[PDB]
Amino acid sequence: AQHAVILDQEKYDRILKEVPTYRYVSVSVLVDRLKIGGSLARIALRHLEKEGIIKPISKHSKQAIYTRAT
Amino acid sequence: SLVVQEQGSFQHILRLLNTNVDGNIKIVYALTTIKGVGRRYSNLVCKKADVDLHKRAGELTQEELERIVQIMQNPTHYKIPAWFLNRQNDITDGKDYHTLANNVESKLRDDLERLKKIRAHRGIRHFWGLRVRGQHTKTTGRRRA
Amino acid sequence: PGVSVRDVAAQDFINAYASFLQRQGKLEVPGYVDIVKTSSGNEMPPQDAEGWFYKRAASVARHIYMRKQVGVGKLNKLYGGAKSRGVRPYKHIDASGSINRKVLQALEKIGIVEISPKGGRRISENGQRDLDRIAAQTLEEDE
Amino acid sequence: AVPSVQTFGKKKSATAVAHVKAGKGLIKVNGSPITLVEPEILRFKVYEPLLLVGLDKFSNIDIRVRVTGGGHVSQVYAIRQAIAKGLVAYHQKYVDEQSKNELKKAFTSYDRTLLIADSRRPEPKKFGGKGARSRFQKSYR
Amino acid sequence: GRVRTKTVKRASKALIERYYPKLTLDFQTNKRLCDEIATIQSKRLRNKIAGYTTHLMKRIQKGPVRG
Amino acid sequence: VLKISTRKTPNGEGSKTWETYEMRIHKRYIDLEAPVQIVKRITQITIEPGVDVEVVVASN
Amino acid sequence: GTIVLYAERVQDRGLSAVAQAESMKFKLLNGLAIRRAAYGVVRYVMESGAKGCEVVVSGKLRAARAKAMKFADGFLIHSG
Amino acid sequence: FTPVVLATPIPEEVQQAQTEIKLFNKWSFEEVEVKDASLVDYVQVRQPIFVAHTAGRYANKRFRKAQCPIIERLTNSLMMNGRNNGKKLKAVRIIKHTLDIINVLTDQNPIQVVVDAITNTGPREDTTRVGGGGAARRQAVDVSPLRRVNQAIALLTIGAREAAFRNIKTIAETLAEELINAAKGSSTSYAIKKKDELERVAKSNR
Amino acid sequence: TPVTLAKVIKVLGRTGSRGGVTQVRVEFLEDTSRTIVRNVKGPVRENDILVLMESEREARRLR
Amino acid sequence: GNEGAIRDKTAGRRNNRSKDVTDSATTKKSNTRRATDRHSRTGKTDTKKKVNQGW
RNA sequence: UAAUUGCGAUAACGAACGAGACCUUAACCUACUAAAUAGUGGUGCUAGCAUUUGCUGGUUAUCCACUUCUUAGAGGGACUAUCGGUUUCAAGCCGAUGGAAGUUUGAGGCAAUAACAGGUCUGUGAUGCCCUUAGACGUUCUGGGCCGCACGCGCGCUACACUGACGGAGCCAGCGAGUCUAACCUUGGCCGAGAGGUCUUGGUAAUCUUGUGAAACUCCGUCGUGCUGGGGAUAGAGCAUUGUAAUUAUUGCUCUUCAACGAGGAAUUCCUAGUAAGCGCAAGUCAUCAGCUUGCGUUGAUUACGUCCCUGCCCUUUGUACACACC
Ligand SMILES: [Mg+2]
Ligand SMILES: [Mg+2]
Ligand SMILES: [Mg+2]
Ligand SMILES: [Mg+2]
Ligand SMILES: [Mg+2]
Ligand SMILES: [Mg+2]
Ligand SMILES: [Mg+2]
Ligand SMILES: [Mg+2]
Ligand SMILES: [Mg+2]
Ligand SMILES: [Mg+2]
Ligand SMILES: [Mg+2]
Ligand SMILES: [Mg+2]
Ligand SMILES: [Mg+2]
Ligand SMILES: [Mg+2]
Ligand SMILES: [Mg+2]
Ligand SMILES: [Mg+2]
Ligand SMILES: [Mg+2]
Ligand SMILES: [Mg+2]
Ligand SMILES: [Mg+2]
Ligand SMILES: [Mg+2]
Repeated sequence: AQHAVILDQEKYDRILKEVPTYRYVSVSVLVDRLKIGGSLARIALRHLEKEGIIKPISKHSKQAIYTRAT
Repeated sequence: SLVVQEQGSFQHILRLLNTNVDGNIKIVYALTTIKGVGRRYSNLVCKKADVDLHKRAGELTQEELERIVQIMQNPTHYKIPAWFLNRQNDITDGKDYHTLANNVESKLRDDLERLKKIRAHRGIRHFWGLRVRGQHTKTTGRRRA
Repeated sequence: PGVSVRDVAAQDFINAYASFLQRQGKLEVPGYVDIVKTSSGNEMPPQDAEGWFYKRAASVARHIYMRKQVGVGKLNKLYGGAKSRGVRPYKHIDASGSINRKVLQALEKIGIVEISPKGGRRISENGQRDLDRIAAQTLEEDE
Repeated sequence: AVPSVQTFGKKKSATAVAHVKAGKGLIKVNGSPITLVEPEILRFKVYEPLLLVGLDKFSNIDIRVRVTGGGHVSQVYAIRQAIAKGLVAYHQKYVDEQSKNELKKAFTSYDRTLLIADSRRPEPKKFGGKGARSRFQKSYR
Repeated sequence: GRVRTKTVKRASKALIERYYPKLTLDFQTNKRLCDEIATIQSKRLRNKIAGYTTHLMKRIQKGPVRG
Repeated sequence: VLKISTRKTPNGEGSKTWETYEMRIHKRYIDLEAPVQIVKRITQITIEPGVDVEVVVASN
Repeated sequence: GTIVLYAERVQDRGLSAVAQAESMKFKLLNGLAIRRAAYGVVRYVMESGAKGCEVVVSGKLRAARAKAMKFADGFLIHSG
Repeated sequence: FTPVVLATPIPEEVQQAQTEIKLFNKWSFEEVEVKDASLVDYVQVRQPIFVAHTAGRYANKRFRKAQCPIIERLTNSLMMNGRNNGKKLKAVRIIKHTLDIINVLTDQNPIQVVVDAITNTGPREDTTRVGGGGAARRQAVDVSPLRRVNQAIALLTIGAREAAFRNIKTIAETLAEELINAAKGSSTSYAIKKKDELERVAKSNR
Repeated sequence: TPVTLAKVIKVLGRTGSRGGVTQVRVEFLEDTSRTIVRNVKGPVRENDILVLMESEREARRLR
Repeated sequence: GNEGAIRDKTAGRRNNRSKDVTDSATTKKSNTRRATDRHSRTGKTDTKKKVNQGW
C-alpha cells in the first residue's frame, strides 16, 4: 500500500539518472531508494541490464548484485 | 519482463460485487477480498477471462473487469467444472451454485437455520455456541465468544 | 565429438526441451490444463499457466531416458511433494496419475516413448534420437 | 585387459565405487561428467583432488564412479574419496612408488579425509527421548 | 579412565616373575608369548594383559618395580 | 532379525522402561548336481534338531 | 503315526534347576519344615557336584505378613 | 598457466586459478593478515580452502576447534535459530554472496574484511557474577583470545540476523553490512556497541 | 589509550564458585622480566596472549 | 427430546460463560493419607510363635 | 579412576560376589572360503550421438572371468602403541605421531547384598480370604457412555514468515513388513481434477512391492513486508474409502469460509559430536484412524572438556533415650 507498485514516468527517468554512485544495486537496494517494491524492482534489474550501468557479478534468486559500468 | 509506462489510465482502488478492491496488487489476489473467491477460484476465472496475470488490479481494462465478474456468477456456462464450486447439488433445487460476495453470508445463515429449524443435533449444537464437527470440548477453545 | 543428455545439466536441458515441444505445436495437451493442480499435496496450480505441460513432459522424457522402465505410479511418487495437512505433521503424498499418464500418452503418440515389456514405458529409439539432438543444441549455445 | 584398478569411498552410509582404467582422461560420475555433480556449491569439493595434484596426471587414465546410499551431501564426500584413493591405487601397481608416495603427501597435507574414511556414524537412540542423547520433557509435579 | 583392573596387573606381575627371559619391550611378541605360555579365554583380555606386562617390563630395565 | 519391542511392566507405573527381544534367522542354500541315489542318501541323514532342511528340484 | 514320543531319564537331576524347584514344591506341599526343605535341596544339589546353588523362598508362611529367605552355598556369578 | 585438457573437459577459469593459487570461492588467502596481535593462532587463514564446507572433527578435543578456518567458523554460526539448524548449504551460499557484497564496497579481500570485523569486536575484558554475598558485585576479568574470537563470531552474526529479521534486506546484506561497519569499528554496528558496552561495564567495576 | 600485551606463562587453576574463571600468570612482551597474575573468562592454554586493558592491577580469590 | 434441548434456556455456551467458576476446579492433588503408610491399620499384629512355626 | 578402578600407606596377608572381564550391535581388512535370490570388468546381440579409435544406454543366462563394492562364515586388529611432557617420577593424567579406530573405542545387553506396606488381584485357568451367584456382580444380545464443557494442570503438534511461503525443476537414505487353507505387501495398463476405481500381475520374499526416486535440502521463477501469497482454527456445501453400522461429524479429496498468533511474565525442561536441533521414514497399535511410541537414516552447528553457587545424592565424622528405626 505505502507506494512503489507502479512506474510513474518521473520514476523511470528517476531510475536512469539515480543509478550511478551505486557501488551496490540489488532488489533490496532498489526498494531502499524510496521507490519500486521487490517485484517491479526486479524488472528494473533486467532492463537496466538491457544496456549499460549494471554489471552482473552475482548469480541468482534472493541475492542480486551489480556495480556501475566501466 | 518489461519496463512499462502507461499514463493516468489506471486508477487506484475500484469497486465491484458490492465490495472494494485495492488496485496496486496483482489482480488475481486482488479479487480474493470478495467473499467466496479463494485464490484457486480467482486463478481459474482470470485464466478463463483471457487476462494477463502479470498485471495488477490497477491496469485491467474496464471491459476486462466486466468479463471477469460475468464468469464468476455463472461458472457452469463458461466451462468451469463443478467440483470447483462452493455449493454443488444445492438441497432444494439441486442446481450447482457458486455463492458470491455478500451472498455467502446469506447462505451460511440459510443452512444453519435449516438445521436448527429441523431440530437436528448439528443445529442444536450450533445454537449452543459449541463446536459441531465432533471435537473434544474439554481443553480446547476457551477464549472464544 | 559425440553427445548424450547425460553430458548436459538438468535445467538447461529440460528448458531447452520445453522450449522445443512448445515451438513445435505437436504435443497433445489434455485440455484441463490451467484448471488442474498436479497434486492433492499442493495449494495452487502451476504458474507457467500456458505451458508447464511441456516442462513436465520434457522432465518425464529425460527421466525415462535415464533408465530402463518407469510407470505412472513411479512418476506420481517422483513428482509429488510435501502436503501440509495444515496443523498436522507433514507427510509425503503421491501426485496425479492423470497428468503423467496423459504426458506418457502425449510423448508416446509423438513417438518419444513406448510401452516397454517388463512394464511401464521405455525411451523410444527415436526419442534417443531427438533428445541427444537438442542436448547437443544446448551445448552449442555454450560454444 | 588394459591396466586398471577399483577403489571406493565411504561417508556415513554412502559408498562410492570407482573404476580407474587407462585411457584418454575422462572423469564421469554415475553417467554424467564431473563438471555437473551439483550440489554445485560443493562442486569444488570433488574437483578438489584433481587440482591438488595437477590436472595433468589424469591424461593416461579413464575415471568412473557410481554412488548408492548416503544423501545429497554424504555422496559428495564419498565420490571424492574414491577418486583420490584410485589415483593412488593406480600409481601403486603401475607407476612407481615415489610418484604414488608424492601423491599421498599432497592429499594428506591438505586433506579432508581423501584417502582415509571418516569413522563417524549415527548413534542408536534409546527409549525415552526422540534422540540418542536427547531426553523427553518432565515436569516433576 | 584406562586404569587396568587387578586381574590384568595381577597376571602381568606373575608373568614377569617367572618368564622374564622371553619377553621384551615389545607387546607384539609379548602377545604371542602369552598364547603359548598362558591360558586365557579372550583376545581382549590377553592384549589388555600383555600390554601391561610389557609396560611393567619396560620400566624394570631402568630401576626395579615393587611387587 | 525379528525384533519385539515391549514395556517390561505388566502395568503402567514407573519410568517408561522399554526392552526389545530379538530372534536371529540364518538361511543358506547349497546348489547340487547329483543322481537320485546320493540325493536321498544325503537328505534323510545329515538331519539336525534345529536346522530346517529344504530340498527342491527343477529349473523354474 | 506322524508323531512319536519317548521318555528319557536325565543324567543327574541335581543339576537341573527345574528338577529342584519341583522338588521343593513337593517338599513343602508334603509338609516339611521350611529351612529343612531348602537346606536339603541345597545340600543335594551341592553333592551332585555343582559349583554353587541358590534357593529363594518368597511368600507367606503361617504368619500373616510375607517374608523371603535365601539359601545359598558354594559359588555363583551373577553378571554377563 | 600451461592449459591442459583430456576427455571430459575442465573449464578455463576452473583449469586456471585452481592449479595456480589455492584460493577461495575465488579470493586471495595470501595477504590477509590479523592486524591485532594475539588472535593470530586463534584465526586460521592458510591453509586455504575452496568453499567453507568441511567434515572437520573439530570438537573431540578442547582447543582443536581453533584450527577450523575462520571463514567457515563464520558460516557455521549462521545455521541456527532452530528453523535453520543444519542447513549448511544455506549458510555457505550466503557467505559466498556476502563476500561478493563486501568486496563490491571499498574493495579489500572480503575474507580480510571478515578478519578485521572479528578482530574488532572481541571484548578485551568483561565481567562475571562473583558472589561476594547475595548482593553480587561484578569482578572484572581479561577474557581469552579464543572466547574473544567466539564471542565475536556469535555477536557479529546474531545482530545481523536480528536486523535481517522482518525486512526486505537479505541476510547476506545485513551480514555484509554488519561486517563492513565492524572491519573498522563505527559504533553503528550491533557488535561494536555490545563489545564497547561490555568493556564499559568491565571498566566500571574494577 | 595504552594497550598492554601479556603472554600466559602458567595455568594455576579455576576460581569462581561457578568455576568459569581461571587463574594464570602472564609475562608482558613489551619489556618482560616482570610478571602479574590475571583472571580469564574464556578457555586458556599456555602461550596465549591477553590484552591487559589496564597494565597494573591484579586479583586473587573469587567467590 | 431435541425440541426440548434447543428451546430450553439455561443452556448452551452463553449461559455457562456468565457463571462464576467453582474453586474446586483449581484444586490440588487432594492426597489424603501417605504419612500413615508404614503404620499398619489392621491393629492386629503377627506373633513370634506363629512366624517361628512358619519360618 | 566412570568404578572397594588402582597406586600407595599399612597388623594385616592373600582371595571371591558386584565393577571389569563377558555378550550384542556400529567402525577396519584389494588377506581366507564363495555367491543368476548380491555386484564388477570382457564378450557377443543391439539403440542414440559422434565418427578417428570414442561416449551413453538396452539385453535374470548368449557365453568367459573375477570378489573391489553387497552378503555372512572363519580369522586378524588395539594393548590408551611409539615418543615426549606431568605427577610421591607410583597408579595415572595431558600433548604429539601413527592409526579403521585411542572419551569404558561409540552405543547398548547382563548386573551382587539389601530396601519400599512403590505399582500391578484390570495380563494370566497365578492366588488366600471377603463379597455375589438366577429380579446374578455369571454370560450374552439391543442402544448409550468413556469424546460429555463456565474453567485449573501436564505431554505434544502447527505457527507468528523474506535462512520465507508459494510454483516449477533437480533428485538422495536407513531400520522394517508382508497372502493358506487366504485375501497380506502391491509394480504395471486404463478411467478419474482429486481422493479413488477398474483390469491384470510379481512376492511365503536379499528373488516381488522397493533403488521403498522419503523429507528437510539444492536450482529458476512469483510474491515484497503489508496480520501479506505468513498462519490455517472455526464453519458451509459436495465427492469418495473402511466397516454390519460413520449422526456426537473414523479417515481421505475439492470448493468456499481465513480466527488466534507480531517470539511469549513469574517460572521451567533437555543436552557435549555425527551429539543438539531441523527432517522425513518403517515397525507397534490397526477393518478403518498418529498430532503417540519404538527404532531408522538424511542435513548438521554454536558452547564446556570446568566447578561446588543452586539443586540432588553418596561418603566420613559426630549425637541419639530411635532398632516397628523420625511415618
Ligand atoms: Mg474471497
Ligand atoms: Mg518437487
Ligand atoms: Mg521428492
Ligand atoms: Mg564378575
Ligand atoms: Mg560388566
Ligand atoms: Mg517446518
Ligand atoms: Mg570382500
Ligand atoms: Mg592424527
Ligand atoms: Mg500403598
Ligand atoms: Mg498380576
Ligand atoms: Mg479415555
Ligand atoms: Mg511423560
Ligand atoms: Mg520448494
Ligand atoms: Mg469425474
Ligand atoms: Mg501367485
Ligand atoms: Mg493470510
Ligand atoms: Mg498458507
Ligand atoms: Mg501404521
Ligand atoms: Mg498410546
Ligand atoms: Mg554410636
